Amino acid sequence: GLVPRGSHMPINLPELLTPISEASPSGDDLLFSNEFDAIQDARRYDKEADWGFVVDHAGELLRTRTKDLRLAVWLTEALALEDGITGLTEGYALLEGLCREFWDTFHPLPEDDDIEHRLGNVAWLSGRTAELLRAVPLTDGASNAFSTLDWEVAQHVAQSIKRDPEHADDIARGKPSIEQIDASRRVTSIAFYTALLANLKAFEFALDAFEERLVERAGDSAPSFRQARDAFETVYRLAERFAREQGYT
Ligand SMILES: [Ca+2]
Ligand SMILES: [Ca+2]
Repeated sequence: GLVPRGSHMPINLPELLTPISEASPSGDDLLFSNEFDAIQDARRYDKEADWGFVVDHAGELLRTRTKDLRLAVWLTEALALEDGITGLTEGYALLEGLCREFWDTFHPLPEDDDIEHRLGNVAWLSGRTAELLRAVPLTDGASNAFSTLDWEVAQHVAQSIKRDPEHADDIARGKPSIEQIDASRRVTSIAFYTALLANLKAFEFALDAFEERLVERAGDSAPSFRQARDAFETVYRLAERFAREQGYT
């Protein structure tokens, strides 16, 4: 055929969760490989990250050569950065799948039964997921898209300008205003809000499933998702407020 539209090919969870071989379900540990190094380099930023490269390459290794929790965590982050909330959700579905199907074999394998160290990249992902959720756009209008973090910043700016009206120019410079966000929200479609609230609920479902699988598998050594959950609740409450203001039932 001719090249498919869009930036990456469908990630294909069935294929991602198919064992590499019957003899070695998770394949070998590929940390030392050229392909793994290239992924690590692509994600490095102060150098800008190449998130598209990460999606294609981490996905390629997972589908063909190895089941690796580091790669799955990195693919989750890169999908979130490339695709938004739905990418974060697909990543969490993959993580849950790998813990369900490959607990005994996925790389890195445990050393001295240090399950905590084995899951360190997952523990990092909780904090990272809070950042990613707070960057999800709550508007798409007037040549801009504003996040939860943007709303909080705009609130903080309005407060500081009330306290310090002499420096209002410098306080407001290069930061969102409340009026600006409001105007962007006013010309954001209903369709945008349907999908945001649906996409947020599907994220919550994936987070719950992953956490549940981790209590089963890891017990006392399960990473916390408290940061991620606290963020989700802030984002969803704002999302629902903006939708209702815009006429969403
Ligand atoms: Ca790119
Ligand atoms: Ca811990």
